[PDB]
Amino acid sequence: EVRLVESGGGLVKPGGSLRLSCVASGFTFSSYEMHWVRQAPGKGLEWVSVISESGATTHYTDSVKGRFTISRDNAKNSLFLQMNSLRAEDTAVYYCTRPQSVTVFGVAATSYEAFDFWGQGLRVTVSSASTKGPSVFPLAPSSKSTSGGTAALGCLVKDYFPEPVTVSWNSGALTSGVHTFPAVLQSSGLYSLSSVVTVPSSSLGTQTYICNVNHKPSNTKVDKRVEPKSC
Amino acid sequence: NLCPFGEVFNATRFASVYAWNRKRISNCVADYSVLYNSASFSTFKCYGVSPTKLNDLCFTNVYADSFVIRGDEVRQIAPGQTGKIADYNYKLPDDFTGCVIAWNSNNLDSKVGGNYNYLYRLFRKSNLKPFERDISTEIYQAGSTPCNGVEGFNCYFPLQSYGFQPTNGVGYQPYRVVVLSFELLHAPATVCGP
Amino acid sequence: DIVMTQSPDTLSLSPGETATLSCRASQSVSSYVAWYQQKPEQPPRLLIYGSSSRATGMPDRFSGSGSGTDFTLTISSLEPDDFAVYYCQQYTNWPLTFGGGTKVEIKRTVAAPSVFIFPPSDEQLKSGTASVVCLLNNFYPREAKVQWKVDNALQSGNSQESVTEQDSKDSTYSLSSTLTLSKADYEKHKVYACEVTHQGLSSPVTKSFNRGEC
Ligand SMILES: C[As](C)(=O)[O-]
Ligand SMILES: C[As](C)(=O)[O-]
Ligand SMILES: C[As](C)(=O)[O-]
Repeated sequence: EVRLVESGGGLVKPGGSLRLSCVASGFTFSSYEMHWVRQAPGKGLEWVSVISESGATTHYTDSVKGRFTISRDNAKNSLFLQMNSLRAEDTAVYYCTRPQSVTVFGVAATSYEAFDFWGQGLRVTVSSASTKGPSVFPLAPSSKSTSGGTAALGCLVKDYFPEPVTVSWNSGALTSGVHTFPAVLQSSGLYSLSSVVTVPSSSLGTQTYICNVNHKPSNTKVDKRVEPKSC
Repeated sequence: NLCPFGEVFNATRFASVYAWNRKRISNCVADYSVLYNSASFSTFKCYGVSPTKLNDLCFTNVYADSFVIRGDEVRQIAPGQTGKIADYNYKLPDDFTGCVIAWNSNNLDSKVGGNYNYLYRLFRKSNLKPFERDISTEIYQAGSTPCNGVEGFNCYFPLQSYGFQPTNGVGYQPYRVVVLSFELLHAPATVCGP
Repeated sequence: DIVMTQSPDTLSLSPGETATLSCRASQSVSSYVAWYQQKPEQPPRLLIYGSSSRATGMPDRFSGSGSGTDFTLTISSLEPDDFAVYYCQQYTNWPLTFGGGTKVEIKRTVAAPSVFIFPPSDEQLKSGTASVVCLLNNFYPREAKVQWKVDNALQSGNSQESVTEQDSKDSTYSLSSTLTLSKADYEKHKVYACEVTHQGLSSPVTKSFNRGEC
């Protein structure tokens, strides 16, 4: 089966460098020109680079020309993107992409139409910030977090890097009515999110509510109890 | 006294590599920074000269050779290279003093159904001398037979066409090439910068 | 560079209906246009190439048409799987360019949000910052305005919004808005309110609290 296993992404500071690798399998790698495409967070797709079957011809988008170098080792079924003097706007998910061959029979020149296979993607984060665990604060239920007999409570996961964190309630026991919001990038370079849940107000006194937050990139596991507040 | 460079680079049609064009540049001043500060070029190697120095150096006459090849062949436009293009179509001398400029031209030279107007030479009895232009259309004799002006078994028409299509792989896409040659004879120099 | 403009940004439809997604090029690209589907946390999947040719294994309810500068993707008889983001791409002019994308969302009736507000915790206050959180629960459509008021002064520039994706059961959205201040700035003021406007509400809904009483 056609497969493109990617590796070599992660965290870098502005002006740093990375080398993305993509090992192909399940097809004749040396017969395909290959591409790199990228997708910034919350944005659309941007084409980055192309290399011919032999590797003699390379082409780049203008915003990366002179900084990025695409290459390939056909003996090792490998494609590489070397990224130098990285910038904040280079932050994205990077895909190695195989275009669809339409070369008919035995004509010398190859022909391609669109991208028929994509790797799973490598996250590349270019930021001045450094890896940091999160602070966990309660979003306490009160009369101001009620709509009738509906109470809302939660917890706020602030100032962590990089993405992501995982949030559960009562150790996976409570999942109904739970909303965990996508993280937002604060102006300081660190991330913030909040997880909320609606319950019956009458259950606040009897039912206990604890939120469990896990940040693997920094090995952090925090449990925070959320208790009602007079308001 | 501007030098005709937009003539060479922004020409509507380019020459086939076997019949490569040569424009002499003489008696004018030329800014080379309006060229070597463009990110539009995919290849810009220089030999025997610092590109930056070109604005303050001055030469006798300058030659601008231009043609079209496919991407994978651009590496052959260099001193001491071998291959079909470097041997049968356009050869640089090993002492070459100048610059080789090349950029993808798929949007100009590719045509739906194939642009066959661009040709290269597949066969030749001998290698080209440097800066030689062979436009012979007589038939190649790959065997022992006399072809009598018609093609048959081991009697090949020596020129062949690129099939430049918009969907060709980038290595088979048309590339426009310009080669600037700088010579300093004992005659007076007439091409300098500011 | 050829710009590929997709329109509109969002179509709201129900299963069984027909989705018509438009893509327009800033100059002619002949028939060299493709259409991809993307689902969250997955690479795009090729649906159509050559403007009208289906990729191997595409259902026949996906169809493509157009040429020159005008291109259309038609999804007949929408299935629950077809609600995703769709991109057009031209693939012969360098640089290869994609459209901005069009989201096909599930249609439902207008629903007003439930509004809640949370004051900053005391542990966060002892750390020198203060986050006031406004929550809008289970509304539709996505368009919603949250306006922070501090002592009746309209705040802008110190708040951030985050909206969930369409809920799998009721097809509603949820939104959170965080107002972040320093401790000192937080203690300079008394009343903190978030005022919510949404087409499902007759008039703006304000939820407020007094600092120190909470
Ligand atoms: C007029 As011509 C030699 O550039 O085809
Ligand atoms: C490739 As499909 C849209 O039928 O899952
Ligand atoms: C422009 As959109 C809402 O399809 O990312």
